[PDB]
Amino acid sequence: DVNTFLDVVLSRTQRSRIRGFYGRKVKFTQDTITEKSLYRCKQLKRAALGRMATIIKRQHLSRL
Repeated sequence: DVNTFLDVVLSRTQRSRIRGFYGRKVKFTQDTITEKSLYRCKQLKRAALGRMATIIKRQHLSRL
């Protein structure tokens, strides 16, 4: 499912400089999903995840 794929993408992603890394990690998570201050950086990364989650929410060949 789409939610399962997003969870798999999140699992795949899990498997100054820190602020840039957090944005890169969010971008890397978004790239994998698309292909298929620390608190401020985490909030920006969470916002990217939230935007991806909204996009994520938005048989015949086998039986032939």
